Amino acid sequence: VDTCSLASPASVCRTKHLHLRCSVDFTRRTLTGTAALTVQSQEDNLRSLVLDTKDLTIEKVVINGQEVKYALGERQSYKGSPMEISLPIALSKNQEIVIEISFETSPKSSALQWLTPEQTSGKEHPYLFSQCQAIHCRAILPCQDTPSVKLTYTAEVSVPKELVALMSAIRDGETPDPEDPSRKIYKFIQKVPIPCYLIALVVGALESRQIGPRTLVWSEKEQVEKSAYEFSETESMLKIAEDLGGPYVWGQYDLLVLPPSFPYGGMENPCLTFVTPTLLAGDKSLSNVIAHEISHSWTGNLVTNKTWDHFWLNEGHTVYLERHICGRLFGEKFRHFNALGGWGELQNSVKTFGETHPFTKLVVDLTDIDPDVAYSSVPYEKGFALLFYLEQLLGGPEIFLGFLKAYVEKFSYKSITTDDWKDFLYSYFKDKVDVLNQVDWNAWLYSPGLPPIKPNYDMTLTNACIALSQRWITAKEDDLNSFNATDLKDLSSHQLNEFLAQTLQRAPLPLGHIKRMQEVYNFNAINNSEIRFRWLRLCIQSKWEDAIPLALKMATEQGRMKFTRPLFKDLAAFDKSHDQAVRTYQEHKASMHPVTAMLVGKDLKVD
Ligand SMILES: c1ccc(NCc2cccnc2)cc1
Ligand SMILES: [Yb+3]
Ligand SMILES: [Zn+2]
Repeated sequence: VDTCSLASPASVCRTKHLHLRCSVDFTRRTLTGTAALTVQSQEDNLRSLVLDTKDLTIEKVVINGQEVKYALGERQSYKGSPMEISLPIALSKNQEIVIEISFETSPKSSALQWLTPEQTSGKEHPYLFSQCQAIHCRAILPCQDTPSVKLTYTAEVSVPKELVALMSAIRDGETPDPEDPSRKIYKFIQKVPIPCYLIALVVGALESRQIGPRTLVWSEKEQVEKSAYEFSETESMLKIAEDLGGPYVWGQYDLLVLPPSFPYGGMENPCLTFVTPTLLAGDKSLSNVIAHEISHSWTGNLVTNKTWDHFWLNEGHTVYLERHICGRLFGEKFRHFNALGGWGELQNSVKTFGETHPFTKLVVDLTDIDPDVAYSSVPYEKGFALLFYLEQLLGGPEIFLGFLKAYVEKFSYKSITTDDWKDFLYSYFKDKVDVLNQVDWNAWLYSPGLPPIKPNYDMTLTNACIALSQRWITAKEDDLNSFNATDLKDLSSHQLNEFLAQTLQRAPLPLGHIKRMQEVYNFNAINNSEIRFRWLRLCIQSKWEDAIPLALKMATEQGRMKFTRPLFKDLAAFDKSHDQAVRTYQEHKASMHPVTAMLVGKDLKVD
């Protein structure tokens, strides 16, 4: 039961393939065309079925060359409106038909952001990008919008001829549009079955540069050189991912670097990972996000969660693989450092929600909950903490990586629940079942709050961060002079970040301390987005007015929700910036990403 979808479930029928033929109209901000669904009945005598839709305009539905009857149900908030289609002939079990739906999107499509030329790098052309996860695919095309169904797809996309279209698929050529010579048609094929949340489309003034044997980087011209360098470790990460997970089956691993309003650090669209330009630190320091997106090529895209209640399967195993990639590249002490930081972020998320909040559960119940509202670090870090704890219980990383590989092999091309995972865990480790039975499954999987057991972490790289943070927190006024730029001498960017994270957990600090920190460390000069984010939060929570314009600028000049949401909230909580925060939100709202706009608005208690 997928409680987020209004469509016929996989038990009733299942989409096998989508052929998408559409045209991107920047003047109207609509995508217009046809979705031909090849649908296989799972039932005897099937006479109707139901698809998800959201703010779609349906022109007609055609089966066997003729228009058929359909009806759009009443809108159910964020889930959209169900579309019931009356089949012309009753179908037997396993019979397949093709249903061709003519449709057009709304400019308000929660799947899409339409950018004016002035919102891009080049300032001449507009730009469009999608983001379907979790349940926004229904906002682009009518579909069974549930990850419990996997389909192949092909697409032909007509765009203004000066622009480029890309999708989560292999590029299959380009031509002039025979119906409109100011246009080009780009073609795409995705031969590996995917859940519909992995369908993606970008259209803009895109250039590419090759950075490995199976990876091009795509962006506007002004970001291409910087991106090629930032992500140069991509091939080496892919090789390691393939060693841990099995064959990379998707063909290409390209990267697309989006404009700054892109709402997530990255999105694992198959063949074309989408990433935030806030990763462009200049020193490859935020490359863990690439490792994470690469890892999804196995955990998430090959083995997929059956419903969003089981999202942690996708994320926990991805973070687990991500951290192994980073440990291979930079050493086991480094894996433990990132693991231990992740526990910190989990502490934060639980503290923010409250230790009894249902969204701090590992398996959640999304009945009547917008998935975008529930989204947090919990499934990532609670899921990782579970896997790390099991690793230590069951004999160590080599042993647990054997399990992870066998798990991917077992459930490739399938969608699964937590009980499937747990069942296979018990099967794989059946000689260690007595150890497995010592795990508090109910607490770990189903209870709110921090997990019942914290794993063991190497502290080596973290000690200096904690030590410096403690010096600052325990400092009195007459200790401030002792701080000096040399305190940072032997700290990496990852350590400066962890120092700020540790300090931010005890915020506010006295204003005099924060002013001193700027004096001696000049954190205002650091443009690493993770570091700047935490520093600005520490400044604002410690009531430093000078930081207000800095925080407002970062909150609005990029749109990664990880950064924009807490910055707006912090600025709302500070009396001196509260009205500015609300005003700035109001002014920027119309040009923000629709989901980001909705969430910041809720956070601010606005509109
Ligand atoms: C992208 C956007 C929203 C979601 N939401 C599903 C979800 C959130 C938190 C916990 N469990 C499941 C997932 C991906
Ligand atoms: Yb003193
Ligand atoms: Zn992920």
